[PDB]
Amino acid sequence: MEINPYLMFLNNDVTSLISTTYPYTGPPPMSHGSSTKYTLETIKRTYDYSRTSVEKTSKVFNIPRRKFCNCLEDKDELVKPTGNVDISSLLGLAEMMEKRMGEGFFKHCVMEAETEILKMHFSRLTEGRQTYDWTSERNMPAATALQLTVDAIKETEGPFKGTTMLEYCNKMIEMLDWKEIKFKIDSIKHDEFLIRALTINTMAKDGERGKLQRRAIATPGMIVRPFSKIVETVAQKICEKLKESGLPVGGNEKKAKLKTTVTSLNARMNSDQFAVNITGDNSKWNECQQPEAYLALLAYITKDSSDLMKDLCSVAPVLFCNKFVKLGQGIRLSNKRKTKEVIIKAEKMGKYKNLMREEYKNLFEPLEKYIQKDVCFLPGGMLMGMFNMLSTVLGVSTLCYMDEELKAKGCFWTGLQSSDDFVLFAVASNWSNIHWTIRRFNAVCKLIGINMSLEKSYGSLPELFEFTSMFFDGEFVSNLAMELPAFTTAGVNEGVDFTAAMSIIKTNMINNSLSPSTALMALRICLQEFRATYRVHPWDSRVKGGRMKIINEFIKTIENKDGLLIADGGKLMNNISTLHIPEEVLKFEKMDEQYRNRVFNPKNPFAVVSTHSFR
Amino acid sequence: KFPIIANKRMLEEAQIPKEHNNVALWVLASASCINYWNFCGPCVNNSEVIKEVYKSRFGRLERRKEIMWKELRFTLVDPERMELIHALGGETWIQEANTAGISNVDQRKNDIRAVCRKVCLAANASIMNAKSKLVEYIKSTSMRIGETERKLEELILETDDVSPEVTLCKSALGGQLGKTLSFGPMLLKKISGSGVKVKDTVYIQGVRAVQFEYWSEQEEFYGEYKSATALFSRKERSLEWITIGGGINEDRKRLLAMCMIFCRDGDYFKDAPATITMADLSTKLGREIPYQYVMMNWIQKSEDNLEALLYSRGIVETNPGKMGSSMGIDGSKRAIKSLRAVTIQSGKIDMPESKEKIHLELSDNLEAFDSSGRIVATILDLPSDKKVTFQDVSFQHPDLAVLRDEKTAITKGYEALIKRLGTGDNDIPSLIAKKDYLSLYNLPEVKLMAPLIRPNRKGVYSRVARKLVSTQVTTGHYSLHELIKVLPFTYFAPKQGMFEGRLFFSNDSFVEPGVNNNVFSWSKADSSKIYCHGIAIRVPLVVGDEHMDTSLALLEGFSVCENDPRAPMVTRQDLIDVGFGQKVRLFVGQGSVRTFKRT
Amino acid sequence: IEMKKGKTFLELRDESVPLPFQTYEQMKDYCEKFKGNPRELASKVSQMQSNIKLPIKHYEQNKFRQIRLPKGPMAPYTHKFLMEEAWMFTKISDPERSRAGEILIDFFKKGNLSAIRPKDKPLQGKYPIHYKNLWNQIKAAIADRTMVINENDHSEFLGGIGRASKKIPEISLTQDVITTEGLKQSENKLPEPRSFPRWFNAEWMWAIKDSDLTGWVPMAEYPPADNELEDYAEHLNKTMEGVLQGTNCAREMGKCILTVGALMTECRLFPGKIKVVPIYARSKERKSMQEGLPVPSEMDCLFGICVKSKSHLNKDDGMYTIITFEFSIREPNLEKHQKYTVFEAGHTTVRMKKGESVIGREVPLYLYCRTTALSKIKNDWLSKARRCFITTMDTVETICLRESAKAEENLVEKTLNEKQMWIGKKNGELIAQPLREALRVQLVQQFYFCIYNDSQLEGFCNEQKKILMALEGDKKNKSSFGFNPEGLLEKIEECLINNPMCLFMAQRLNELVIEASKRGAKFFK
Repeated sequence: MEINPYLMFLNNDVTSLISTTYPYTGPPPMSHGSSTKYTLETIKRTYDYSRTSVEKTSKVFNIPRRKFCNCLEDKDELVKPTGNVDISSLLGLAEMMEKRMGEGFFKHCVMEAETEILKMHFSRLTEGRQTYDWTSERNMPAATALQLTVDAIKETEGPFKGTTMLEYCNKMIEMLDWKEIKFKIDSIKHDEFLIRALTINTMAKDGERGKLQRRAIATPGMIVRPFSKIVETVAQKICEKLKESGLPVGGNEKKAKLKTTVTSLNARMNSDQFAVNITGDNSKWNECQQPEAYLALLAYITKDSSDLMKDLCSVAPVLFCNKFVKLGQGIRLSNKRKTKEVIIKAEKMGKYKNLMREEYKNLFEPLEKYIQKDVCFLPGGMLMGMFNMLSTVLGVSTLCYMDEELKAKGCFWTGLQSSDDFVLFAVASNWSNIHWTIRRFNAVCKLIGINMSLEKSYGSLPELFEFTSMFFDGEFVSNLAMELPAFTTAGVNEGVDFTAAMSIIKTNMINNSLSPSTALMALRICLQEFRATYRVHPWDSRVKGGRMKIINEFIKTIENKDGLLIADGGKLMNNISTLHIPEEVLKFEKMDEQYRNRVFNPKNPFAVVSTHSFR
Repeated sequence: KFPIIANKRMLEEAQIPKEHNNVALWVLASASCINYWNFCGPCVNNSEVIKEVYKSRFGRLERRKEIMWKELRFTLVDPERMELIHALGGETWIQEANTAGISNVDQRKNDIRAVCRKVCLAANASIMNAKSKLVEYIKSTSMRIGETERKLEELILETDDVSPEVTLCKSALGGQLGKTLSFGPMLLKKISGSGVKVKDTVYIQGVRAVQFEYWSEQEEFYGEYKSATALFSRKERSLEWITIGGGINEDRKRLLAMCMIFCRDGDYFKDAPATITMADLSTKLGREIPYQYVMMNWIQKSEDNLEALLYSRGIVETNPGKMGSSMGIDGSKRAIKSLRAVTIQSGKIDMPESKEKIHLELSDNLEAFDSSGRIVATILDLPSDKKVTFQDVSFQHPDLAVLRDEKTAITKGYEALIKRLGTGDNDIPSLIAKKDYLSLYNLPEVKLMAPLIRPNRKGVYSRVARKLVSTQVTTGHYSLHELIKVLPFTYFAPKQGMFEGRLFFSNDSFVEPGVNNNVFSWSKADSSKIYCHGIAIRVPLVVGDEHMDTSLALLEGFSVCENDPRAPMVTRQDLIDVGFGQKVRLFVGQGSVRTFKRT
Repeated sequence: IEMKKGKTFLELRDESVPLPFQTYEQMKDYCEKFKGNPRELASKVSQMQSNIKLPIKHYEQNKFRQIRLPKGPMAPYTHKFLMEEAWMFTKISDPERSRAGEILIDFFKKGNLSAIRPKDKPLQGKYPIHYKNLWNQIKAAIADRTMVINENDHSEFLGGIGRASKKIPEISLTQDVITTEGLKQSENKLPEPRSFPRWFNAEWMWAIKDSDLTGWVPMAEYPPADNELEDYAEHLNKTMEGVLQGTNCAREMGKCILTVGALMTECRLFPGKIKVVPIYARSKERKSMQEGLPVPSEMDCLFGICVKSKSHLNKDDGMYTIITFEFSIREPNLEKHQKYTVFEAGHTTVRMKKGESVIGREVPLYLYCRTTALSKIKNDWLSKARRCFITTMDTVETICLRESAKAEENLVEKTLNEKQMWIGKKNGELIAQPLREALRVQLVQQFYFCIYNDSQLEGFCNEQKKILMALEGDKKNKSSFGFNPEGLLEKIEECLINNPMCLFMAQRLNELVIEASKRGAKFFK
């Protein structure tokens, strides 16, 4: 006998079993790193996707500045990626989108974003994935680097008493002009501090479903954080009104968008037209988005609004037009037998170029011009996982295009676009005009850097496609975005994690990523993960751990074993219909009054605020 | 070690000693300190404050507690609830839980249709007494329908809900019909035309032959499936044209296949598939089946058969101006290629109504006939027998229900064993006080339960059970619970062999002494009760100590003793080579260890 | 109110701007007054469309081709432990001694380990002397009731064979030193490609069988129920657990769980020390030898021992090393077992039924020694194996609701017992089994995903989706069209090297498209 766990694909569908093809969600044990070779390859491919050769020496650094925007050359072999943007077409597409949605559309959205920003407290910045300190020169949570920055301001030129986003931003601006700056002790001059502020660091973390292509996810510093948040807030207020924008949210709403799109399509065309779908996946979505075009576009948006927003929205873009990238750890030398090994940093690789291998040399000399100390002056591209909302706006602009050249032939298109993945729906009346329409779309996309892959985009008749792991079909829309918790990496308290995991399971059920039996199994697994993390077990179990010892003696004094907490030799009582309800609220009336009042004693040395927290 | 921080005065004011039992607990502190704080510490009364502050969560809990859970059903798409939409309704399934509204009519319709199906199926056990047994079942079946205790002889008529079973059972009552038809689960109706029956043959494997019937004239009909509608015309054993107005993929495939079978269009009515030749059984256990229902059943088995049937219908390339109204092999609305003589559209086809009532005539196979044949219903167009719990019902005539399963048999056996006690002579307590256990191995009830025992290895079960019984009687230490538990096995003769630790009935269930189980359970503080699949039963007697002595109900030739970890763990097999004055631990259940000593 | 401006900021803003504009004001004025001239834009897009040659194929005139797997020696075994060739001593479980440190000592007391004395010359191996002396040191440590190993000569060597050397400061470097030592950039090696494994199918088959012992993987309890939904869920969970717990894949999952759970504690409380850890598992029920029904039997099992080197998990991306000494009663073959040094350690006994008693037949015994590394992330990935069940459960319920929804009624038991699923080919003909029996194949597939996970497998799994979608389109007669198939085949061939899971899946995918060609028209032969 032989085995082939794919023959079940013959007499069955694919929308029901495709999920079995991918491993289960969780932390990738690959440990995808950001070494110097990978970073240098990234910078090289960035400069190349720019199809130009123009430059202009700067005045603040005495360094060339490849100006790859509106200067396309080298048209040959243009099916491969390009990054040179055209401002005329860009603004034209933006105007088309405005015309469709309405006149006071951008104005209304930017006004809403503004008013939203005004009442915001800078403290929000503490909510972030990770950052890069400009003083310790490392990666840390947001709160730490924020405290460092504020206390440095205190130590150098008195405290910052603004307590608001606008005062914070103006303080950052002012700091750009200080000649000397202090921090716990040492200080630095103007140029060094400027550089540090415009630095970026390559992070290895890439956790999600689909594809972990974020080997070198870029993490900026702290100076630019608030402006990035402002621009993203505006772009978000805009992306909500767009029908073909599945980025801001997913699941139920995403299916609503899917089915609305398909039904409107079917109801739009006539009996002679027949449509088709295509599943596309943009390649190099980070090495072809330039902040210069974003700057021009934000200008076009705020062109008619309060000058406050005009100046504010024009900050983060220029901060990204000039971005030094920290080259990773430098190469190493070694003798023939490898018994001895020297280690050198990045700043010194230009000092030993005669030793490095050819492949490593030819990949380093053309960039030696742009190196400053240990970093590389990347003037464009967009490496961070930032501006996803704004990039989505540009994609939606690409899809809302229509002219008379198509109308004359009786053809058109529409579709839906996430950050870097899309689905196209072409319409025509011939098995040839479809090709013409597709090529037209690819051309208009290449005009503004948004490219498309050829080895990862396929297509067929309207019934079948895919989008953000949601394999749509005539029915039986299948999702694959099943999330789950992880305690070991994020340990907080023995009274919060469980409620968070229950809420997560509830959400996953809403999004159709989980079904009743699957949800119950997932719950009984997450409970056990919780126990094993915090080293707690029931009373029935014959464990002998420290925490159990005392529980192994002070237990006979109680009868309401059901009312006990999981954190205290308890048993589970929540179920499908009791997820929104924390276990505490569900056992309150059942806990023996003694234990109850012994738990809810605000006169203790330390979601229902329990006496189970780990400050 | 002490990651958790704490306060200082708050600690001393509570008098929390470190290393209470070698646990430091701590400014810093451990996590176990919280356990020590919640198990022995100050007592407050702040419940009201907690409830008031967290009012939203406890109000959500209250609302939740204010629910009346209802049934659920698997199906598809053709504020207070937003808090629960995750658990209220998905996409393939849904639960009809309600809050305050009540109206029991459609559930009553489901109940009546289910019981009608049940009875009409039960009548399919003979060849001659069909109508008689049917009507007698009807007259012997009453129900507490809704709130009124009505009979099942007037509801079938007073009700107005077309169905194969309603019609098949009401025709025998000379009841009015509505000119509706039922070819399987599908619902049909005539529009125009008429014809006469004609016979033809069909081969199986290429050698044999079987006769079927059809119509030779033109006639238009209105098919209909769940979330689908259609119109079509049959002519000379073949389907001329057809149109559909209900847009769903699976409902359109199944509806089209059913209408094709109804028109007998296709070559599979000339020859047969190679799968049918595997059986060639167009017959029931002892009855005959037409070719149409055999073909249908062959469809229900797998969708590959459905696709093959649809391929039998010609497939062609769609022409311009028709894509909007074409079809695909999988029910796709439009496609470059479609099937011959098809037309898709939107909007359900309005169904006509016939205001002419009639009465039919039942046949040996209960098939009803109004006129010119034109079968309206039958048992062949029913689903397979599906057991479903019926409540608010009374069914007295034989064939009402088998009501015989090993579980129920065991329940009744244990009920009889319990009643035998009877607090009197020639019963369990009298034989106990007399120390006459041999008679226990001869009572009648145990002989009635004997058939429920695993036959292959009943001797060893009997040996062990007699050991336990005698050892508990002679000494006078016993427990009525464990006795009654093992008695049903003390009937056959004993033999030598290997025992494992469980006593198996014949339905693969089991019982084990010294432990609890779904089939048999009991506990102290409720010793007057004995659970049987959760069904609490009562003891005709009262006891406070007759059960308290279980030192001999766990093992055969041993007795429990005080716990001692020094004693070595053993299994049930090595027990044979143990001696006296030699303590031994042993598992008595799931993670339950106890010490034993011989005798 | 306004964003008070500095100076350097303004200079930057005026510097970084598009090409034709040299001041923020000119660009701003050009934007704020941009007007629409759709004709020039249409001409531009047409010009771009001309200088692009976007091909669009239909998979019908230009079909796919079979994938070319690498060539060379066969891919060897990779998982840390042994699955099919394993062996285990057993003993009764005591709840008062339920810990690794105690279980190992008890196993040693009855004296079956001390009797394991590997002879000097191995069957196939590299560093026999080090492994042998280290085994002697392990027995010595266990006898002394301390799991530590004092001498650091063998463990040090076998952990350092990968890389160990001096380091010269960059500041003390000159040109004469370089010329003297011949320093160069350390050449980077690549994994050699390997062939298709001819031992994977056997492992899969063995894994699907049902184990004599049962209850390997622990699970939590079941909360109460309040309606039909939760009751149905509980029923389904109980059915699946009862079917799966009894397989061998469950045995391996339970072993990974309980052993990695011990390594993660040794790497946390005794870093920088060399400890000894057992490779054990715990059972809770078996099948009677006289009856095919389950019977309670709580028991412990010992597959081997694993030593630990110094592990801090804060340097070298938290890589540490271990060394495994496992027991087996199946002699090795040179191809599948390449990373293993093997010996023959006396004999042992096998126990089997004989009428109403148990008997024992002596057999030889082998000891498989191997070295390997681990990390903090891999520990977090193996300990969380239970999730396999979840995945498998999801597939069951996709089939058990879709169907239940097509007919609009509970068909769980019916489909589980009737719905036939293709599993493989025997004698050039398909084989089918019920769903209740194919869950096993699903579970082993998910497990193998959890074991051989690495970047290669991610690339393969992310690419195969397109082939599967193309096949689905073929089934339902849709003119699937693409842009560059050969490019996709190359993307799939570049991620196929020295990973038996990826090579096995590639081979099986080729066979799948071949078998479907009898009903599809988009693939070569």
